[PDB]
Amino acid sequence: KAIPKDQRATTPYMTKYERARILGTRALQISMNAPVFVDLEGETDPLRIAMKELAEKKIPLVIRRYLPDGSFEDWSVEELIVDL
Amino acid sequence: MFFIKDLSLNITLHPSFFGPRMKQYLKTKLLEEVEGSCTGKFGYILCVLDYDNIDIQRGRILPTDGSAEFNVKYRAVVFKPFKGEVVDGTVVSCSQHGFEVQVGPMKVFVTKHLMPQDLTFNAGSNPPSYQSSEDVITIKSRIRVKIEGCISQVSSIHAIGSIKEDYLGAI
Amino acid sequence: GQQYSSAPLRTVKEVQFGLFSPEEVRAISVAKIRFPETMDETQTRAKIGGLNDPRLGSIDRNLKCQTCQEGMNECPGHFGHIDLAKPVFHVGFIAKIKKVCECVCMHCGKLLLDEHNELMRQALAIKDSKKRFAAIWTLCKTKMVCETDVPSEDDPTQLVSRGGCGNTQPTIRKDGLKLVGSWKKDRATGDADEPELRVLSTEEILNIFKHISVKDFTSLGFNEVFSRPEWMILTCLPVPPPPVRPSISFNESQRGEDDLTFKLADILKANISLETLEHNGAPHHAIEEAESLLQFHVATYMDNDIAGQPQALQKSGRPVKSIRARLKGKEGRIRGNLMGKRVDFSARTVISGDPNLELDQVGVPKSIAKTLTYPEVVTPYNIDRLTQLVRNGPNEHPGAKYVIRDSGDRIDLRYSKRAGDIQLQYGWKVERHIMDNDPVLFNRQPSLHKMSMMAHRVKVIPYSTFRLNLSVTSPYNADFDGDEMNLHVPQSEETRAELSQLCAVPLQIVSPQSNKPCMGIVQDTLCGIRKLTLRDTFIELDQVLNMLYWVPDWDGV
Amino acid sequence: VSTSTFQTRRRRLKKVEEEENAATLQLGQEFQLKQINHQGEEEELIALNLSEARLVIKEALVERRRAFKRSQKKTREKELESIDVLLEQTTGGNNKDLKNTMQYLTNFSRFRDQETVGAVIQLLKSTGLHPFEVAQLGSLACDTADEAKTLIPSLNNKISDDELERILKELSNLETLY
Amino acid sequence: LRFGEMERDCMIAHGAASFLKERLMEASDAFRVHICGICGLMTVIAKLNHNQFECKGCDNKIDIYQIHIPYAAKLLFQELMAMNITPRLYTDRSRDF
Amino acid sequence: EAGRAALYKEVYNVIASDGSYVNYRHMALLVDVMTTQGGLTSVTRHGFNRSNTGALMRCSFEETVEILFEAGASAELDDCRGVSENVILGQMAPIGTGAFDVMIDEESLVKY
Amino acid sequence: IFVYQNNITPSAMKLVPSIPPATIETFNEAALVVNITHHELVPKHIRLSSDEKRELLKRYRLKESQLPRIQRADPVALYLGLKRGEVVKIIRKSETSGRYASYRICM
Amino acid sequence: RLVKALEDIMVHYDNTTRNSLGNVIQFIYGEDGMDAAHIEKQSLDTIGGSDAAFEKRYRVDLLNTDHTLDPSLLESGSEILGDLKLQVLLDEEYKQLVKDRKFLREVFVDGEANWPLPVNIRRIIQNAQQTFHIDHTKPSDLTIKDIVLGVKDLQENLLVLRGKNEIIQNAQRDAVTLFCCLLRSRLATRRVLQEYRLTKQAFDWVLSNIEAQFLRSVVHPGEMVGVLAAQSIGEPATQMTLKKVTSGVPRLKEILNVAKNMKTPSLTV
DNA sequence: CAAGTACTTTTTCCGGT
RNA sequence: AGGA
DNA sequence: AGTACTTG
Ligand SMILES: Nc1ncnc2c1ncn2[C@@H]1O[C@H](COP(=O)(O)CP(=O)(O)OP(=O)(O)O)[C@@H](O)[C@H]1O
Ligand SMILES: [Mg+2]
Ligand SMILES: [Zn+2]
Ligand SMILES: [Zn+2]
Ligand SMILES: [Zn+2]
Repeated sequence: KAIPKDQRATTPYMTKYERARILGTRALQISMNAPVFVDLEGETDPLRIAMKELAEKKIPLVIRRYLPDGSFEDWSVEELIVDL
Repeated sequence: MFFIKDLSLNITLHPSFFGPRMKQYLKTKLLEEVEGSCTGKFGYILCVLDYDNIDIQRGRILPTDGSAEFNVKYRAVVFKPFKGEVVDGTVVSCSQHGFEVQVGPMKVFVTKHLMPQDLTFNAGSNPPSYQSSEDVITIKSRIRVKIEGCISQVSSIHAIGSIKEDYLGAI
Repeated sequence: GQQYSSAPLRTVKEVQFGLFSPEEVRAISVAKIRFPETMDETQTRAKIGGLNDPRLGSIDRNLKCQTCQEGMNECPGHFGHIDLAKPVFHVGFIAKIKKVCECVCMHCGKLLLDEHNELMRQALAIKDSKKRFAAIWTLCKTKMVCETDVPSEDDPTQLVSRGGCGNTQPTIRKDGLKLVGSWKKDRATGDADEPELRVLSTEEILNIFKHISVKDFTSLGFNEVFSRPEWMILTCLPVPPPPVRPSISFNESQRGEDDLTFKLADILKANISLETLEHNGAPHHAIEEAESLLQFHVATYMDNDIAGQPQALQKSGRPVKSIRARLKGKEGRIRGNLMGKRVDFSARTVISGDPNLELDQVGVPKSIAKTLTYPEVVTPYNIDRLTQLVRNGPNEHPGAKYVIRDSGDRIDLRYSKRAGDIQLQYGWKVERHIMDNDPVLFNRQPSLHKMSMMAHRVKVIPYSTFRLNLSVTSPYNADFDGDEMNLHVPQSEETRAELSQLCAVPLQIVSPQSNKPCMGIVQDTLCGIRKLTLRDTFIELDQVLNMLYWVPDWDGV
Repeated sequence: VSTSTFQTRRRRLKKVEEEENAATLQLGQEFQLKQINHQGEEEELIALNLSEARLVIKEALVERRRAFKRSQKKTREKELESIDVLLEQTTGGNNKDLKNTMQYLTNFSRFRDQETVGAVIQLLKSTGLHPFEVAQLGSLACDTADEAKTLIPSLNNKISDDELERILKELSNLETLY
Repeated sequence: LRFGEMERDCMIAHGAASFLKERLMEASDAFRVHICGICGLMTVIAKLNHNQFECKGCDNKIDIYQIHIPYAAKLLFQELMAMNITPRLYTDRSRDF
Repeated sequence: EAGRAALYKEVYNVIASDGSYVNYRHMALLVDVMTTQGGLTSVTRHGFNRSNTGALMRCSFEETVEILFEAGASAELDDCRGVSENVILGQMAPIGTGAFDVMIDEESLVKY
Repeated sequence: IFVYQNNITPSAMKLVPSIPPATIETFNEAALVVNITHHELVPKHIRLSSDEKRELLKRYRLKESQLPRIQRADPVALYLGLKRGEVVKIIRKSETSGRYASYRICM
Repeated sequence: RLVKALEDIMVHYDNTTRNSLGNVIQFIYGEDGMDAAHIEKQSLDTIGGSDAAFEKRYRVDLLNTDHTLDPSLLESGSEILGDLKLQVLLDEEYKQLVKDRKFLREVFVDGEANWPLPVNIRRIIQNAQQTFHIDHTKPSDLTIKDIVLGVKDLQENLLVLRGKNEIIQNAQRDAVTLFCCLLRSRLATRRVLQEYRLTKQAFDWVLSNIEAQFLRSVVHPGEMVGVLAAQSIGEPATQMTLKKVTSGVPRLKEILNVAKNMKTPSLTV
């Protein structure tokens, strides 16, 4: 159905699985010569660049957290706490 | 006829395009793929309306390749001809078999037999014409046709038409 | 590799199970399938317009498919068909067919009970098709008469007509592939003593099922769109293509046909006899003969291992491989080829312990690293490095095996006349050797643990064994009395992350199985750590300085 | 990949009925009267008379030329050449269909000005005729109520002959003297 | 080597969704079939070159999709069909929940 | 509920008899699974494998062909929600890494 | 409620669903000697109001299928006289959390 | 079978444990909503000993000249004497501790104190002690309000379930119960001052780290807890192979099979 | 009706009759 | 027939 | 070595 931003009840924290999937996706993208939203401070590994993008919180992705009924909450990698 | 229709193409963007000029490359890929297109289901997709308000939505990243898939929701001018539709057009082709009529994006071919009997072919004219006691149907001439049936054919739609009944024929 | 197709890519969301209507089989079919002969255009080696390819899939590997012009690796097979002379039971459905007959009128095709019986409308209520059919059967099996009129939903004095036909129902019993019933009869109130004993034909059960009401069969587990009862009886048979039953073609002049290809020809032969036998001089019994043989072949094709003992044995005594046999557990399609699979980018050797390896690394023998490849994309960040590994080639350690182009076509650096001058372009892929620090999945079978498969850092080393840190020994349950282990190389930037970010050895240290560390100091190090730490134990400067320099993180203090 | 619509039918296994399309106002599944805009709301069928459609496309490409030049920052015989120029500027060129269409509409339109197409759209959308008939009445020039009731046979019982003749008379006045 | 049933479990246990996919697809079996959107079967006569598609028996020349499945699953489905069962594959839902 | 209590107690005792320690939650979950149906659902082909999960999922243990035959007869619909169904289909299973979706937001992309 | 010593004739048993909307319950005296609800292993079951169930399902985004089930013949479902569809809230002590709330729908 | 029976079970984004049919198995994973690796055996002090020993450990009476906190324990010690308003707070505190103690004895019938719970409090305090160089001689700069209310606030922040409704909120309260019994027991006023000797600075740090640790300790929606449970029972069973009642592998076999005709049926009266 | 019967999943992954 |  | 099933 798609749950509104006010009314979102899932964790404000990013899941171990979310973080891994984001780093993977961005590494795969950077590696496919996608634009990088961070200064590569001499960086060359797309995974190492992905960590830097997630650290500077400059990853233009969104996690769609599906619920067992089918509904979902959308969360920006920007808004997700990284205590991981 | 000539309708305005709400349609939605799915586009698949390669990661190297995830720059700020994204919505722009997308809106264009839609226009490349969709405008000029001819489908049986919707007819000729002619002109994509309201460029400024084309809906890109959030695009899902497909797991193994980094590409993202977007459902580009849009609105366009279409042309889906029907049997029984009365159309006006200009003649183009003309032979012993009949004459073809250009109607917007599509041609309609009128059979020698789908015309009144009085109209006879004339090979010895420039360009080859169809002659009646009153009328002379030829290349640049304007004609009102009734579409008898159409054939959905790849990048086009073609139809067989009549000028035999009342109020049809030369204009 | 498969070629570009303009068809939209999508994923399977639902699997809609069902049965084939004969009409569908005929419709989907690319040919029927008249001659049991496989090919030889009268000895002339080329496929026949009769069995395997009267427009089906392709053989030869040379020479493309007729109907899709694709050829071998692209062409899924194409189905054909065999219009059976007489109907036959599907081996699988035999008991459901029986149970349905036991529930319905063997004459009018109406349910033996209805909305009028209390227990029946009670059973009809059940939402679960499987559980409701179970209930319907147990009530209806008993009812041995189709009722014309029954007591009304108010009083027994006035009885309402439910639906016609009075006929006594047979007491059906199976005699392996045949349904034979026993009608109680009536004769002067008595009979039975001695009831009517006659076998129920496929064709009669078909006609009763054909007459079962949509509402009626739908009250049984059935579905008017995907699975009608009549479809449990086979009329027109789908002939699977070569990809399903490939000919293991030894030499150039030798067939090597599949078991399925032979059993199909048996069916054809059994069918042809029956057809001519009835069309021609019909010696009445000689037909029920050839019919029962056709039933047998169509039975043993789908399932050879039937209760009713006679196994269809190949001329050699060895029995025929049924289709059911192909799908049966551990080894065979499901558990054998789908749940588990043999895989590329995998290596296996003897393991040995190394105190000089870090907990999270794995000693990878050079030879293994020079075989296992990772497909790296040509990017500006790596362009120069990759250009050098390609230059190095397949036999230098930091080297490459292939260069994959934009074109999709694979360059072999082992033979390509251009293996030297190979100018790399962004977006190409270089299949480079496995290198120090690449994450790899390490595993020791059994594999009863989350920790029996952990990700390690490559460490290319000499000698032919995989080297592992000693503390990592416990989660794997490994020892070095000759144990071997498996290595798996991820081919994606995405899968590599999964491994480093989730299954890495250090992540696995504390285990949820018992909420405590699953790795610790073991053997030599445990034995020596006690000895080193006694009150009695003092060390002189000379050694103290070496004991220090050895800690790679020592403050220099 | 090809285009899809707002109609969400689930033809599960059951293929057909492929019903014919006519002057029984029996158009496709797609060109049905009860349509649905992407906002989900039920909206009615939009059929355009040549004159109306000529303006729509012209308008669209005009504003597309605006957006293109914005993103590049950091007399019927004459209307024909004017249009052929705008097409070089906005459309992919490869679209021979649009050039052919615009030439056709430019040469076949009855109502040249926006205000003219306005009054046509008002006068007609009061009859209660299905947007297809309302378009054909606007795009085919008719004199007898018979001429119209013949070429648009669906009209047959829908309007009065005299009422249709009043309407045909107003449309004839509205014809922009090219 | 065999990435077996048990090994599949450890992968499921880790939550390595893509790594499991990769082992079972790209690193083994993986194949491309064309399926009909009306009867969810591999019926399609994909003459991918002349860009012709077709599913005679549905007369469908439009509603066709390409899917990526293990060749052994292509096999399983053809085997299930030879035995009269229909494993119809659909790229959209109809049940919700 | 006392069934769950007894069942757990007994399970725990087999584990603790060896001297081993398995954290509550693992045994709790097994016991909870056998329970939820309202009775004592055994961990056998004729027990759990006869529940209403996916036809393909169920055929992947013990009754294979027999299960699939029944699916075709009763026109069963596989949800494709189970792990095993995606494993068969060569699809990214809704497990860990696949339990949610990933999308590009154009707004944030043009913001950076 | 009808508390009987040894048996109830199948003649008399046919008159139990005879008077709806009113309801009847049979009970063997021998079973009633000990109150099972008093046992160590027996947690607090609580019958929910039609509005409470409505909320439980809304709050957990459930269909009635999805909840754990209690059999209509369960000693505790008998003690409380649970009817088909009626939901029980079970409150057990936890070595994990100290207090754990489960739910069971009636069969 | 254990694997095949539990394969499709995982923790969803509503902290709920469900199968491939979305049926609820457990309302919250392991009844507490905690990831197993983040748990450690911890002694619940409150649980045992004499009612007398408890009183000495937890009781603070600012209205009694003998049972106040000596002005050596904290700075306010002098001015805290006979303060009736504060004494209300310590009475709430004490009565809550006694409630806990009775409840714990209901759960752990045999008085077993050692239970695995998340957040090792003993370490946080130990670490605060070296981090801040705690002087076991000097008086603390803590208020009775600073401790009593401080603990009371942290409790509202140990979040497992997030929903804005009574149903979900009670689930949260319930799931967090036992942990808070430990929290209140290890963080009582008398204890913090007399035993730990913390400063306001150190106490604030202890409090933030409990919060932080607790949040890190919750299960991650995605966890295939079914397979994990199967393997976590299965693996040990393989390692036990590779009144004298049937036990080990064969009794486990008896169990999973729900075997009717069991080998050694026995009643304990 | 019961006894005694067949099947079945009956641990995993790695030279050649 | 062998291997952990 | 067990379980529903099957056949006497
Ligand atoms: N049939 C089998 N199937 C699966 N794993 C097996 C197996 N046989 C042996 N193993 C594995 O190999 C390990 C070693 O067994 P053995 O080679 O006999 C030496 P050990 O019994 O462990 O005693 P030791 O360490 O004091 O010498 C086992 O613990 C087990 O994991
Ligand atoms: Mg060994
Ligand atoms: Zn082919
Ligand atoms: Zn009858
Ligand atoms: Zn089809």
